[PDB]
Amino acid sequence: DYAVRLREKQKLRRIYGISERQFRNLFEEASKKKGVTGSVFLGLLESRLDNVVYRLGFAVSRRQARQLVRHGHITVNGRRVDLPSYRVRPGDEIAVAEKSRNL
Amino acid sequence: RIRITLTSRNVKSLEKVCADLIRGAKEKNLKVKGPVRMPTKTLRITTRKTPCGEGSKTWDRFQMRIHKRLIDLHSPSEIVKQITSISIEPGVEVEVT
Amino acid sequence: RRLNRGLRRKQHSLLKRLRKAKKEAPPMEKPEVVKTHLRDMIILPEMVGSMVGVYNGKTFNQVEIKPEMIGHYLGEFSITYKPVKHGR
Amino acid sequence: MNVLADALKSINNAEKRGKRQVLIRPCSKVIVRFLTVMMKHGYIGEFEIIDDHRAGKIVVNLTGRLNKCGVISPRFDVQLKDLEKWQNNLLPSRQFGFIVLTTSAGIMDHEEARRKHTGGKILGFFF
Amino acid sequence: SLKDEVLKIVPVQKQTRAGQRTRFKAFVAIGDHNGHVGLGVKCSKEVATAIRGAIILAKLSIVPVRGYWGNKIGKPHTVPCKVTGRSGSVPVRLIPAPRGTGIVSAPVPKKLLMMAGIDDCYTSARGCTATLGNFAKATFDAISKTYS
Amino acid sequence: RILSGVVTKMKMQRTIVIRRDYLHYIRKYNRFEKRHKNMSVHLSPCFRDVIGDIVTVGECRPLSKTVFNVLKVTKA
Amino acid sequence: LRVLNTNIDGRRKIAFAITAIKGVGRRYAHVVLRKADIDLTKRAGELTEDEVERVITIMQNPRQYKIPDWFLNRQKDVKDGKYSQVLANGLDNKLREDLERLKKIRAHRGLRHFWGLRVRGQHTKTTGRRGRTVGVSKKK
Amino acid sequence: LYWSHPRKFGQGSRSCRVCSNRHGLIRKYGLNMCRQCFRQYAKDIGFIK
Amino acid sequence: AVQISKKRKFVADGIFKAELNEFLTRELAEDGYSGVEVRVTPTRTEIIILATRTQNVLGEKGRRIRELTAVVQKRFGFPEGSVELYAEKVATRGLCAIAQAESLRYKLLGGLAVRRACYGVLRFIMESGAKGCEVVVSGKLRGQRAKSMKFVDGLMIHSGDPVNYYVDTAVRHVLLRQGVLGIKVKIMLPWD
Repeated sequence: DYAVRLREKQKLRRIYGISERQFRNLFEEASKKKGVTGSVFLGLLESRLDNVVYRLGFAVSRRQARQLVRHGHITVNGRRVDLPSYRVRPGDEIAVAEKSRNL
Repeated sequence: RIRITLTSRNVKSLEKVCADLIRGAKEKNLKVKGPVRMPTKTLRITTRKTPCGEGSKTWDRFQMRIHKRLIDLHSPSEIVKQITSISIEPGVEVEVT
Repeated sequence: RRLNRGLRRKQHSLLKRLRKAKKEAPPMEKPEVVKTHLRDMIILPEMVGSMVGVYNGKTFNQVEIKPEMIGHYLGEFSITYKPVKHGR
Repeated sequence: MNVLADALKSINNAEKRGKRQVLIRPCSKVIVRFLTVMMKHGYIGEFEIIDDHRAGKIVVNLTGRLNKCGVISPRFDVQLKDLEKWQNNLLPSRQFGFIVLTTSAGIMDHEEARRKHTGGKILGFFF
Repeated sequence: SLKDEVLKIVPVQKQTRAGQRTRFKAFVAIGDHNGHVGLGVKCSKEVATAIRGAIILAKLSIVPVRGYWGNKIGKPHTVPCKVTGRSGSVPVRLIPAPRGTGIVSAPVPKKLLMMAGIDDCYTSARGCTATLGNFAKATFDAISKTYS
Repeated sequence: RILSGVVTKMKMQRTIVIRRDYLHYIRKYNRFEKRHKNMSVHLSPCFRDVIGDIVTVGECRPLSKTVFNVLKVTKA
Repeated sequence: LRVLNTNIDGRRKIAFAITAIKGVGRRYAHVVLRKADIDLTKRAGELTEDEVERVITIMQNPRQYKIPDWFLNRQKDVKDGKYSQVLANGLDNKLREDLERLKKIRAHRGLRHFWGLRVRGQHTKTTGRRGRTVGVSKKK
Repeated sequence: LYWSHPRKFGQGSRSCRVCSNRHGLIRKYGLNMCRQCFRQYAKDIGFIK
Repeated sequence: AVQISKKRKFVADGIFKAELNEFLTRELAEDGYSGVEVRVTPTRTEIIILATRTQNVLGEKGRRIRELTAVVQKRFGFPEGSVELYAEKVATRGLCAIAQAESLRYKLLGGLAVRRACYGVLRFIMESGAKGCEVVVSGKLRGQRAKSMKFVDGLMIHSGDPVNYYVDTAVRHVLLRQGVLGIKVKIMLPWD
């Protein structure tokens, strides 16, 4: 049963390509908040900047998305953000760097 | 005046064969002496199982019952014609004198 | 060697013949050479003084039998195998 | 044993056996009050006081409604807010059963006490 | 259809003057995960034969567990109430729990509970004997007692 | 402040024993526990108004080294 | 009666008594009596002085030790003679003296005689077998 | 001749064919090392008990 | 062996039949050697080897069978005995113990699960007729500590008691790195 639970964690985590430490802390946060933890946890992971960039199609894969954000290719509401961990909130506009647009 | 000595390991093979030898010969000439059973010799053979042998006690034991039959024929070559023509059992060895 | 019991001597022509040779005359005359096959025989004092010829595989060799030699088996004086000793 | 505990034990068992009725010998006012609560709750049918010219007797009509019931000892006092802890210990099944508590207002179910904002002492449980 | 989980298989021996005679025991749980569960324990000279016999035996005994139904109490991945059953020296305690809890129990009650289709419960083995066989019987006995 | 206690000893300048009674703090425990202390209340100057009476003691400028003054008897 | 050496048979049938002489045994005993014309059945004491003479004369003069026997072959049967005794003195002294003489001293021939191994000097590897046979090799 | 045990002469000491011991040579077998070698592998060369 | 007796040379024919069997048992083993019948006349032997795998006997385009007859003639009939030869196939090897042992042996040589190999083989010989069957592998199964695996179906255990049950018997050896495994196989045919 443990193996089952363990693998499931590993799977969900590996998709996001997030470390155990960060993965765990997010989990704890999701668990703290009101609302079903399972959904909320997914919501927070989905809120990662790198993920959103990935979701937008700016990047082919999540890893590539991470690199893009790291390189400063991505912007949030104008100011550029380098943190793949950055938490996008509703209403934020996530665009490609003007400079980077001709990459 | 020909004596037929039929011998065989298997009784049935002989009974069959000897019977033919009588019936055929019955026509060509005399009636024949009539198949006679004759006593059966029993052979006990102990032979080394392996060719090395040489006293090696590997000699397995085998016994062969050898059955016999007389049905002596006393009469002419036509009778002989009947024999050469038809043959059957391989189980039986025929001795014609 | 291994004596066993009764150091054997082939009666053969040899033992019987030997005593008779001594008896043949008063202790004196002995037949010159007595060819024998009995390589196996054990030398006995009677034999001493005589000259039995022993067979190699090949031939018969004259062996004067002495009192010192008594006990040695006949033959043993007659070597079968030729050693290979040649010039250099 | 104490009268209330005794009454609750008998009812519990007779209920278990499947008996239609039970007679509870000591018939204290407290017992009757306790019974009324169980009745309102649908745990038991009709019951009546029989005058023996002694303690009295209670004839209780068993419904087959009760899974189990008993006295809670000691009768712990409870605040208006304090009930939840007790429901966990006394009612093994969530969403089932009631706690019968005695308040200055009178004997009643915990649920009524709570609506009332009254604390009290816990007499028994039924589920 | 039914899924079969192999709870455990043991080698079990029996000493005799002649020598030890081994046989095999297998515990098998079979369940729909729709509230249908079956436990079977069958022994045989051969392991496979035992396991097969076990599954067949399990299907033979099924208990209705849990369900989502309208205008009634739903029992969504959990059990209607808390119960404790003592079989032999072994007690077993089952308590209902909210979603997300998972099945917290040792093996034995877990395997039974999972095949039961129960997703969230808090359990506790207790009493004198840890004995899995006795514990399993107790869990089964407990599951039976439950009513909605 | 104001205290209530029992007059333990009439013989001498008077004294009152103030007692506190409390239920044990943790439940499953109902030990009724008593605690007490003695204050030398000047029972009174010479009224000798107050053994066995349960009086109230009030804080006062010091009447005596030991003492609080006896405010009034709750009950004999 | 002292028929031979310091030999004295007695109180028994003569044919049996004659056996007592180291030189003679029933084969010889029967012969001497037959040639003697004396009834064997007669007890030695019973014998007649004349008979004692005839017997004594033939036994003494006609016998001694004869040609030595070869190893047992188809020939004369063997007379027993486990240990030395007095026969016609010639037998005992002659055979014993010769074999003993060499034998008494260290002489190899003497040893061979003790051993019963060939005296001639033949190998004992091969023939000269008359005696114990060959043993078997043991597991190595 | 061959049958005659004595040999006027023989060219080569030979050795047995199988192994090579010089003594125990038999012209027939060629097992010079020994007759023993021949005896062991009776099967090897057609010969009868 | 069917032949008319002969008081004079029973010795010769019986040794000869035995001598022929000797080669046939060794040289033809990987074939399913299931029986060698022999018949005789004056200076002519029939000999038929029954085999599951005829082609193994014959050889490619019938080369080996030719070797057999010639080599066999050397054993006896120095003057033209002109011993014949034949090869009939045995219908269904599942019935032949000898073959069955080989099947199991082969698998274990390969490294198959012995337990499985036993069960399947006991199944197949049972599947094609047979009153009963049994297989026993010994040696060190799976290269673990030594034991013997069983498996049986139908009459077998009981059938051993009846004499003239006519149970086909076979054995195969098995070369492994680990060591040999004997395989024995019993097939219960009708009592007759």
